[PDB]
Amino acid sequence: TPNFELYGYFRSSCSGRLRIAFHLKSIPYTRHPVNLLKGEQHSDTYKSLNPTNTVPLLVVSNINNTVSPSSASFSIGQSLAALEYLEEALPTNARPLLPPISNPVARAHVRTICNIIACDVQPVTNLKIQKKVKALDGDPTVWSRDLATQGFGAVEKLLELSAGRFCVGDEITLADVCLVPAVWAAERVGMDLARFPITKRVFEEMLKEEAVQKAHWQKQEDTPEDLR
Amino acid sequence: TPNFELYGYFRSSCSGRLRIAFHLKSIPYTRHPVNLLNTVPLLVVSNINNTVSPSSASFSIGQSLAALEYLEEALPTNARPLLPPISNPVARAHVRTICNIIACDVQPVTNLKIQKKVKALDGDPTVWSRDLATQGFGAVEKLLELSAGRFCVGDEITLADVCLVPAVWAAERVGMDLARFPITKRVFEEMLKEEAVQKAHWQKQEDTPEDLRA
Ligand SMILES: N[C@@H](CCC(=O)N[C@@H](CS)C(=O)NCC(=O)O)C(=O)O
Repeated sequence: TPNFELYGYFRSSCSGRLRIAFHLKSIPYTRHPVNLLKGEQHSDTYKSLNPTNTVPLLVVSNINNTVSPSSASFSIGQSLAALEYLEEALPTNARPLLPPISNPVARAHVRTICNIIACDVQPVTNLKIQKKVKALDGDPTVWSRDLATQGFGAVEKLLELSAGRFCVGDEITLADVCLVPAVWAAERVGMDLARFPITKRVFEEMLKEEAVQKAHWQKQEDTPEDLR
Repeated sequence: TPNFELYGYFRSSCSGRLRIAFHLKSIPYTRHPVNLLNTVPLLVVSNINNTVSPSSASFSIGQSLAALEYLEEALPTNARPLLPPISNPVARAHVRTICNIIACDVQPVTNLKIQKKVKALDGDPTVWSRDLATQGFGAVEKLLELSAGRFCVGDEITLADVCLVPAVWAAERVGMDLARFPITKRVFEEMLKEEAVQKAHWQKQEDTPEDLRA
C-alpha cells in the first residue's frame, strides 16, 4: 500500500479537497504546510516539487513509479488527478468516492460538478488571479464574488437533477469533496450561499461529517491562532 | 435521435478536445455548431439508461473533462482507450495531471468570458492570456520532461494529447512562443500527423469561416 505526503495550506480550497478525501477514506497521510501568504509556493525548491507553484502537491511513495522507474516517489500536482488516483490506487478501500464503474452516467454527473468547481470557479478566483486583477486596478473581491456566483449557479442546476442527501443521490462522492472547500472559499468573497438552496442543504449535510470537520480550514496545524 | 450530439464551435478549444476524442475513437456524433452571439461545448448523450433522471433517456455534459472520461467509461470495449490501463494508476494520474493543468489552470483564465472581463478593466486580454498560457505550458513541459515518448505519456495517444492540441491552437492565438516548450512542440507536431486530429482541426470544421480554413 502507498504512503502519502500532502504539501498543503490551511486555507487552500484545492488542498481541502484532498484533506476531506483522506479523512473520508480513512487514509493516513503526512502533512507538509506551504505558506501561500508568504509566497513559499514561489521558491525554486517548491517549483522543483510542483512546476505550477500551487498546492496541493501529493507525493506518493512505497510504489512502483511506472513513469520514472528510478524514482522512489511519484508526484501529483493537480487535485482532481490526485483524487482519482486515491480511487484507482486503493481499489479495496471501504469507501469509494465515485459511483461504480458500471454506472458511467452517475460518474459523469459527479465529474461534471467537480469540473464546474475546479475549472470554472477556483482557477479564476484564486490568489494568483486576484493579484492580477488588483494589478489592473480592479476589485479582486467583486471579480471573485461575481464568478463564484455564476459558477455556483451551474452547480445548483446540476443538483436540481442529482441531489438526494448529497450532491449525487444519498452517498458522499467527489462532488461533495469539491463542493465543501469551494463554499468555504466563496464565503471569503461574500457570495450569498442562500441563492443556491440545494447546494446549501448539501453543504450543511457535509458539515455534520467528522471527516469534513477534521478537514476544516480552521482546524489545521498551520491555521494561524487568530483564525482557529 | 443521435447517440451523441455535440453543441460546439470551430474555435472553442474545449470543443476541439471532444472533436479529437470522437475522431480518434471512431465514435460517430452529430455536429451542432453554435454561433458566438449557453454552454459550449455541450455534449448531449441520448438513447441511454439515465440512472440519475430515470424518466429521461438522455442527459447532457457541459464540462469537457467529464465528457472525455464518460466516453472512456460508456464504451469500455472501444478500440482506442485514451487512458493507460486501470492496472497502471500512476500513468493514469500523470495523464490526468497534464489534462488538469490545461483544463483548470490555462483554459478557464484565458477564455472569451475572462478576456472580456480583462478588457472591461481596461487591461490587455492578449498579454493577460499569453502570460497565463506561458506559465501553464511551463508546467506541462516539466511533466513531459518526465513522461514523454512519442506522445505526452509514453508512446501512445492519451487524453493528455487530446487536451494538449487545442490548448496549443488557443495559445498561438495570443502569441505564445511554442518554441519555448520543445517537448510540448514535438508531441504537438506528432499529433498533427494524425488523420483524426486533422479531421478535428479548428480550420477544417463545417462552421470554420472560409477566411480561416487556411
Ligand atoms: N487546478 C489546480 C489548482 C491549484 C491552485 O490554484 N492552488 C492554489 C490554492 S487553492 C494555490 O496554490 N495558489 C497559489 C497562488 O495563487 O499563488 C489543482 O486542482 O490542484
